[PDB]
Amino acid sequence: RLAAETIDISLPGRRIENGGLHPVTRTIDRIESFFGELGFTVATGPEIEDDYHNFDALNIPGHHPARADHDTFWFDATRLLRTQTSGVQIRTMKAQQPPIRIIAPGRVYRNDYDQTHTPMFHQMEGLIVDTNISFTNLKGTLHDFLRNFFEEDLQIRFRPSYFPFTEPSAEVDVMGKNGKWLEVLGCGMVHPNVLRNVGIDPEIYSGFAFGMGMERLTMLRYGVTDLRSFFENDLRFLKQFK
Amino acid sequence: TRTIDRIESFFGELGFTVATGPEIEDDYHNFDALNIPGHHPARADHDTFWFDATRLLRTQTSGVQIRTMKAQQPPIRIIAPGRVYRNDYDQTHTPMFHQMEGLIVDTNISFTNLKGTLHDFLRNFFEEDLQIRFRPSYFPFTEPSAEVDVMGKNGKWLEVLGCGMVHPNVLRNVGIDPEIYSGFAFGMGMERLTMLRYGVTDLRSFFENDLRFLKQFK
Amino acid sequence: MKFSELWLREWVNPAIDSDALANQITMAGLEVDGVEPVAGSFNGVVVGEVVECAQHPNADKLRVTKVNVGGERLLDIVCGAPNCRQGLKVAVATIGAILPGDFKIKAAKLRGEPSEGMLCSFSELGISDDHSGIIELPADAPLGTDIREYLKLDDNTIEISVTPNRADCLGIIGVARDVAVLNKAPLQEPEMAPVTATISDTLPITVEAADACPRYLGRVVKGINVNAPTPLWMKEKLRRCGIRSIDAVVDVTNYVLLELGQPMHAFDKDRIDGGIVVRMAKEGETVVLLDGSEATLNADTLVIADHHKALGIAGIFWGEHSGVNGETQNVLLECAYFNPLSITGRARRHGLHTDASHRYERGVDPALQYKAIERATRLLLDICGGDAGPIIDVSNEATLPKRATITLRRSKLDRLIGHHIADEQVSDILRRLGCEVTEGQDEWKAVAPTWRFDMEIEEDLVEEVARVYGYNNIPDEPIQAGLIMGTHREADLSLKRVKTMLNDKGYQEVITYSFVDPKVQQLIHPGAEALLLPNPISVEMSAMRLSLWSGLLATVVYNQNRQQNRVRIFETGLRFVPDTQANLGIRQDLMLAGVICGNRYDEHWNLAKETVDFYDLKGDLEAVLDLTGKLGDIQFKAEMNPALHPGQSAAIYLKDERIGFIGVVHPELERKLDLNGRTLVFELEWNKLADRIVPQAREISRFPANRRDIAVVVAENVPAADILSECKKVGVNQVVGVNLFDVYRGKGVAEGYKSLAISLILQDTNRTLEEEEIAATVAKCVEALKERFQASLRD
Repeated sequence: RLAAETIDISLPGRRIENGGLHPVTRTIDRIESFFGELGFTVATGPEIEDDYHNFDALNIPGHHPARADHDTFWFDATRLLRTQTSGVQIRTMKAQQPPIRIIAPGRVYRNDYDQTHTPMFHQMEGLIVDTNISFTNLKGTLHDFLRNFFEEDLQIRFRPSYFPFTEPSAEVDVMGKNGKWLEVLGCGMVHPNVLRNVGIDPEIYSGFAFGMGMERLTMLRYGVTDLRSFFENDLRFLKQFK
Repeated sequence: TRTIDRIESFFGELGFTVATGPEIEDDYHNFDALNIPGHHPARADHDTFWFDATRLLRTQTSGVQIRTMKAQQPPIRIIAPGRVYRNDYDQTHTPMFHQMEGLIVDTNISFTNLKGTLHDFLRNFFEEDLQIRFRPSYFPFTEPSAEVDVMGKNGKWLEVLGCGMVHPNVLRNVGIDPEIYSGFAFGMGMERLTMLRYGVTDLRSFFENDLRFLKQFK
Repeated sequence: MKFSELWLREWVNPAIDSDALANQITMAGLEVDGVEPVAGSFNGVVVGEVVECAQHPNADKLRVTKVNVGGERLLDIVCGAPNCRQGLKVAVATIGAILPGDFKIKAAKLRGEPSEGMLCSFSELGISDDHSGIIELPADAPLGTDIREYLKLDDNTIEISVTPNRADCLGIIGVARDVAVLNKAPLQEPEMAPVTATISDTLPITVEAADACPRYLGRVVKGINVNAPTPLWMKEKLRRCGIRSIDAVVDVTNYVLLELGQPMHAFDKDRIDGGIVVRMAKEGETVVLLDGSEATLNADTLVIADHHKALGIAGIFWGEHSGVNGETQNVLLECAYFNPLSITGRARRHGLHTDASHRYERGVDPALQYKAIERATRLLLDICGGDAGPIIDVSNEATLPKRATITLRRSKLDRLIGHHIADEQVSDILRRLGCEVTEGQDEWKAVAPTWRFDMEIEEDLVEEVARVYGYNNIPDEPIQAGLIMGTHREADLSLKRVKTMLNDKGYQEVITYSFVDPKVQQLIHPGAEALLLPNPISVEMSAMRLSLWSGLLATVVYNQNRQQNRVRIFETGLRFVPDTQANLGIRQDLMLAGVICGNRYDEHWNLAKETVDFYDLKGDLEAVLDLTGKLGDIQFKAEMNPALHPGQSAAIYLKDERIGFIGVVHPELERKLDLNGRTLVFELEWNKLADRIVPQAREISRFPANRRDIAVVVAENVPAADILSECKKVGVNQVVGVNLFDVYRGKGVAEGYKSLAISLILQDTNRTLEEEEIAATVAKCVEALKERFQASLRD
């Protein structure tokens, strides 16, 4: 029986072919772990919002030219799909107080369709509020996150920009190799009028915030160049990310 | 395993990263580096498993942090899970039980910042049902020492873990200056913690590995 | 250690409670191991006296006479004790009493006149350890009152367990010099009077070891009586602490040891003959021991000697016939100190442990002799006859343990505690501890006391300040850190990910013993020798691992013998292989292992009953290894191992390295251990598969593909090595994918030959594939297949 009942040895064994995640899902969870080992805990919320959550709380305030350039999806007059994931942190800053931070992943919507802009793309808005942090402690964390998401291949340059809910502002804009510089993320310290209509005193407190695009980060990381291919969901494209 | 991973996540969200190493060790890793130093009565009361004269199974998981403190520049902090061995067999002591030795080294931390972290870990591993009392003890590798000793309900107090600040002679034979630096350490027993948490009372039943006992922890 | 309550309360009297004293003793440094009772729970046992004894009328048990408690009436109370002579005041049970042990005394008939409350001995009252009979209580005592208040039964015996940091508090004075400071009650030391020597000279002594015995004393007491009774008032103190009597003098010199921490017993004087000289012994010196063994020393053991053969080991073992017999007339005492660095390992070197060696190794109060020897000789000449001569001094003034100048600064105290304790309180904490305090500006200079052998550095002042300030009188604060992110890596794995996958596939995780049996350890790996183990626990666990297949095949036959089948387990640990070019002599790898056995599908309503095999193990393993890792190149070949079958086993490679071993164990291995049913095992070397690859995108086409069927006829020799693998390497733009769905060894094929159905899905990366270019790439693979002595079939 011993030298007779032998089998074939290298035939493929029986199993079910396991399948992998989505690339923006993997990048969201990777940056979630990267910030979870600093103590940031996530926060979530709804995708539909009135004006007092999305525009009039971030000190826009309504006659500003930020209500057509955001390319919003309106419903009647006090309903819109969420244009930037910040109501999830305003509804957290309002309730409790005042020395803890949070991050938030989620879906935003912008009325733009081309071969370079899907109408939906995931954003990741951080938030941190505690005593005596500044722009030095913004560069020293975003530089660290870029050096850890990449593997120290690329160079950064902090340049100025303008977002209405954070002033003084910035932009981080890592070094590519095909062109000159690709703009990756933007940041800035929280405006005091954002703090004052929430319940935090801006005379003693401070903080910053940052918002990055997950699909441009994932495209630049894993080499993909066609942004519309992320959401047509072909298995022959999605199987290599496993 | 579940308790080791739960406390690993509890300390990983403070920034502590784990560290591992071997289970066999010479004397310079296990006894003569923690400032015992060899004529002390800590070489028979540990109930060690010897091999010849400079080999022993690891009696406390601290060589994994000495071999980290020696190599790289401060200030970094680590924890370490692993297996220890003690020559004691009864219906209350297996010869192997998992220990978890923390370590933290940076400028200007003290006993206040030891109570304010171990109280927090006990309040999070339990669900604020129990009371603590810091009492003094003596471990040779940490002075000034302590013991934390949470409140039971069947008896009076069950001793859960012990801690203390790192002795400066432990720092000085590694490469850190104890005139400017400081730190503390803590070592807890995982099987007594798991027994007190999930209600099990027979310590020898953990390592006979019956499926009818192990299936309820799923 | 164990000691009693009221003896401690002779020194300090904290009006707290009978049990909240034992909660404040464990806030000072002494872990108490329970508070045990001393007696039973009765309600009064009154003591009386007996008069004019008599003999039994008809039975064989005497004591038919009366008692006299002290009541105005006289009641006849009898007994049957073996020692109830006339004039022996004993406690006795009465009608207002209950005897513990659920035997309440009654008035039945026992061989004569009935008894109405019997005599209480030791074990007949609630306490243990009878000696002969009834209580031989001393006279000159008032009657009518209770033994529970008179013999002090309202205390307890606490069992404290001192740590080697504290050498002082192994006695009553050492514990009550600490409770007095931790509660700030004053401590009343019992005043100890001198001895006023009355008689002639003494055998002179001289120490010629000036570095290992800084002091030594003694005294003659001439005219003692060793047949004197032990006093009960000291016997009851020695009783609760677990100390049994010998005659009188060992009791007296155990009492002073327990009370002051100072070790001393006894010398006989007439069996000396030449003086006492204290020195090290020559190489090969041999003395006697009590147990019947005759042991020696090397060169290092200090021995108490003379100008003849020596007679006593240094504070560890005194001597049998050099001690006091029942006719010893004169006695000498040994109040000695020893350097604790000089007397360390001589107890456990010769298999010895004695309460004086337990104290001389840690340390002993060096300013104590002129009180200890005088308390001892007071309790000696107060209970026996005789009188004492002068003291005997030998001492070296420069080799004493000296105390440093432990300077403390405000910065170290603040940076180590965290709190702000006022200088007005710290300069009182050290004075109440008992040091000499010279406080300056922003600083402290304090020298050590004599009795404590653990204060030489600044942490040994900060710890003793905070210990008496209280640990839970300091508030809390979370730490202040800097949020450095710390490095990571994407192209590697974690252990918990693969473990969570094993739980998804249906596997329990166990943890076994990391040192196993050398009997059924060599039956798995012969040839490779083991790492044996001196001083084991038993013969059953006296060998390190050489793989993980010992504890696992112990766990399987544990579970299968408890009427419980189909156990799937795995366990991750690290093994120990002997080598020579390794770090400490053995190289260690982290290993991931496992065991599958039993039924496959667990008796389901359409899934049939088929026990598991190697293809199931390899399929459930390829998902573990080669999905979360490479699957780039992984070859299965046949490499033998003397623990498993030759055919149904493999050797996983992953680019030219032996990385694993899979397959069912040997079918005659299961004749031992009795592992009912066919099992399977799979070991893996961990940190070579601990790096995954980070994926990269590529351009994807759109056009469909077609399914071509090929059935290559091969003899039954090559399994899949040159069938499913060489098809892919021929053409790098046409062939993707290769399957198999049906073997062919029925009746149509020739015997000894087989046909493997090899389906393909042919496609092109930039265009589609039509019927012309398919005939090139199917024929080119067959042109590359004729180097394996076969080709395609004709059907």
